[PDB]
Amino acid sequence: PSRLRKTRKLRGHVSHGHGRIGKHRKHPGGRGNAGGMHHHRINFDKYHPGYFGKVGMRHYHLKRNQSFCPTVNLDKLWTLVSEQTRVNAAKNKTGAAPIIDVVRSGYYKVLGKGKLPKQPVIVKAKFFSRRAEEKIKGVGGACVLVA
Amino acid sequence: ALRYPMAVGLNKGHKVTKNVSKPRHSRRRGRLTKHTKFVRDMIREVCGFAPYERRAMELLKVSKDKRALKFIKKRVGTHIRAKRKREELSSVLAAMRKAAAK
Amino acid sequence: IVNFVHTNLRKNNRQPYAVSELAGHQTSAESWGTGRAVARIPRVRGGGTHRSGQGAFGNMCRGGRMFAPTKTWRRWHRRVNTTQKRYAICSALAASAL
Amino acid sequence: GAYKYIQELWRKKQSDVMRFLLRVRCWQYRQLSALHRAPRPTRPDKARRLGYKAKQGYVIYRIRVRRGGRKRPVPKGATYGKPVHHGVNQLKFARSLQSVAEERAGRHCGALRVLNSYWVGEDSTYKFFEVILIDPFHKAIRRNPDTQWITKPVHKHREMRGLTSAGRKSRGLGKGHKFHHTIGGSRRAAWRRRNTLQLHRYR
Amino acid sequence: APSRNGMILKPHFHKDWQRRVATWFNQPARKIRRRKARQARARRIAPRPAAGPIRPIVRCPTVRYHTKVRAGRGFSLEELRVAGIHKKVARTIGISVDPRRRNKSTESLQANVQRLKEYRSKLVLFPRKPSAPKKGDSSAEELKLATQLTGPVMPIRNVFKKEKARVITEEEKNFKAFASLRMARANARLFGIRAKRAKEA
RNA sequence: CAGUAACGGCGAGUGAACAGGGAAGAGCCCAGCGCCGAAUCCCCGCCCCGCGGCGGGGCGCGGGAAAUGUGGCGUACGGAAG
RNA sequence: GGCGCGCCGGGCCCGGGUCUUCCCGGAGUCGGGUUGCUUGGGAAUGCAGCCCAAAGCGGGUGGUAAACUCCAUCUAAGGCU
RNA sequence: ACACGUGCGCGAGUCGGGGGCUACGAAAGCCGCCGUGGCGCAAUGAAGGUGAAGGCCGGCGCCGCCGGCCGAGGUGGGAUCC
Repeated sequence: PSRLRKTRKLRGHVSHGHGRIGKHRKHPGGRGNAGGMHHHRINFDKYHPGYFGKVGMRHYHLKRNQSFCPTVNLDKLWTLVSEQTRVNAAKNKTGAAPIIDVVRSGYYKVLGKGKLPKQPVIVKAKFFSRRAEEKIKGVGGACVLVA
Repeated sequence: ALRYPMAVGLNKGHKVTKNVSKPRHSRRRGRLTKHTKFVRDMIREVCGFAPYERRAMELLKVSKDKRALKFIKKRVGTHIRAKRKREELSSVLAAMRKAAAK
Repeated sequence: IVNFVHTNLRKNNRQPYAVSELAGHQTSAESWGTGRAVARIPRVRGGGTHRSGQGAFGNMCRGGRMFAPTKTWRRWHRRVNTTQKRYAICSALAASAL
Repeated sequence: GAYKYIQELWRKKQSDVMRFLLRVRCWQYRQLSALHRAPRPTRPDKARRLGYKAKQGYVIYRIRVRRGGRKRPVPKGATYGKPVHHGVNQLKFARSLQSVAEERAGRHCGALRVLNSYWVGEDSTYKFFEVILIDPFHKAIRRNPDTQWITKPVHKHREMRGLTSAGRKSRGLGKGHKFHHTIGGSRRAAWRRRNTLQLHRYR
Repeated sequence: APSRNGMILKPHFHKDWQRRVATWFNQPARKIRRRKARQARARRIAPRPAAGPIRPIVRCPTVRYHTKVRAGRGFSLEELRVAGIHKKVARTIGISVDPRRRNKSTESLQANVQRLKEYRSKLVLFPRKPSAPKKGDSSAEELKLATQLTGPVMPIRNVFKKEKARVITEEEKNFKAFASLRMARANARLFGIRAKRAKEA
């Protein structure tokens, strides 16, 4: 909508909302990211700290699939398997624990953030954190490794 | 004392039973066949040697196969190639110590 | 939601229009410069015709191009969310009964 | 077969046998014109590989190309640009001298169609290449179904477009990590995709 | 020039980009163009599967994707040989072949053997002359139920085995899973210099 | 994927690839190595069908190309012979 | 102008499996040095000039130069589509 | 392209935009074993990599296992309720 805009309310004025002294000239600061170490240094220092310079090692042919390891917390570990299993786990008499194949749902590591509800599990996760191990052992479960 | 299959370490990966498969016929290209050995052995007797081979030979006859190694590494191309050339120029030279004996 | 969904999906059956890229810029025009008592407009190169020394390049110049010629890579089509699309039809059928 | 013996003898170019023949023929080739018809292949063996079947309509021109790189054609070495484009002497032409040979054989013999070519000698000043030419209109080629691909209008002037085996090697195509810059058709086709805004209708 | 807290952003519009703007007013006409050709082909390949020949069960490469299964290029030559299909006859009866595909596992091999076993039983084979049913053909009452298979032929589905709940055993409770991974890291990395210092010692 | 790995007075700027999801989907032929008596090819004369894409069948101590290699089998997925 | 139903004209006298004896590859080209252009390609991604010049359990690739190992992965310097 | 404000939808999800299925209509409707993928749900480190509460009561004036229950802070000010 061109009619809702500021351009329509600037018909009848003169400078069109770009100053009478400092006129709307073409590029009075240089084009793009110019003067980043010269006359736009203070903007870059105050708002983009670290912009200039190198750090760390160059890795030439980086493929993003070699370093693929999507993580799930213990906070939402039970949401991977149906709500029926968590119901059927507690009520039944045997003491059989349900299996949460974390790789089936599309995560390769189990991090240990949430309070894990006090009933056993067997977690077939590809990787584990040290806490995520301790939480499952504490509730009374298995940290089954898989590849 | 039972382990699990782990996705990282010295013996990583998923469980796979391996098929005893014959290596494909493209793999055996450049294998020295009975007949093509004879042809290169035949043309060697007809043609002779390249001047750089003959110069490298005369560096092996004075028994300097580093100054001969450093030579062929400039002449033929790489280190892997110049080493194989030194191995084979010494092999044709061993037969000249045989063929003159009797 | 009926107004919003109607007035975005009605932009989708809309054919492009544009001024030709060469329109106004099919001349060899060149400004007379800083004398000659004329206003520095790119004047059409010499001849025995009406156009000889008129004024070619500019939105204001007769002949010429327009200001910011309309391009066919204007975003003609506005995409709406499926849930919002559904909640236009649910509301539209609902008002039909009343 | 004799061809395998000629094949491996032609790999011993530093031998006394071939250094006599590559020199005495290279003399004979200088005395001839820069482009003339050879009555046969100089190498019967090499021409077999590159597709020369010795039947009527198959032609072989021995053309020579003046040896060296390419110096920039500018008057008195003055390129009136930025110090990058000041270069003239140590510059190199993008296509090989074997490809420069084929596209003189094919340009001269416009009626014929260039198959391939092979090296037959080099001096300080010249290289010498036999260029295999084919008649698209001789009925020996026009009827043979495995050599009637050249007889179709798609293969007019292969040598001029870098479709000949020598011509292809100047382009930088092939599969894998080394040949990314000509993925698609060519270096020109790669460039276009990468510098085209796919401005979708909806976006 | 930057005004305040903005994003240090770099548009790729420093070239003559307006010449090479690819617009998509072709799109709805293209979708009809492809669809008209897809129909006209399907009516040509008259009783045959519309989507084309069978593709094998293929694992995706790279550790990201090897939990998934695709449609491949074509069947391996040992997948056809163990199945008992000739590589030149496979193509004619609607089986994709590629000679490039190795077989490293018996799992993927015997899965794609069992794939071709399911296919040939599903296959209905017309005589090359209507008035002459030859020996390697099917029966007339089984030839009249032949309909074009809309969708990809024997669609390749990604399913996990039905495992039930277990009473957790005492090695499973007492498997230090974190320290196992951290030991394995060291036993992969340091191994080379243990075998090197075992040479020196 | 990705304005990413990387390039860059590492400044301004530049900048792919694989995997994955689709459209389409199709594979192949030689030389060489060898085997069969060049088993192969182009063209001229006559008869005969026949075509406004000059092709088909004869019939000729008719000519030529070709052993400096034509044709059939066969090409890395192996192949050939018994 | 397609598309098969029946005759006839001439062509074509073909397969598959196991077994054992044999056969098996493109060179002034790869490759190396150097120069210039080039690329996202960084101790050189590609291309070209000149020079050096291969091998046959070989050769190429394996995104950091090199030596020493295993391994993996394709068959380059010919062609059609 | 980015930022922030505001309106709408859904909500730890969300979105087909690319593809596919069925005059106005090149529209619209549909897909979910088309959610590939994007962004969000996890950060930090140059990288190798690592990756987000505890105290108690006991079995051997304690210490690592054995065990048990309750357990996502505290203070101050706080619209609103009581």
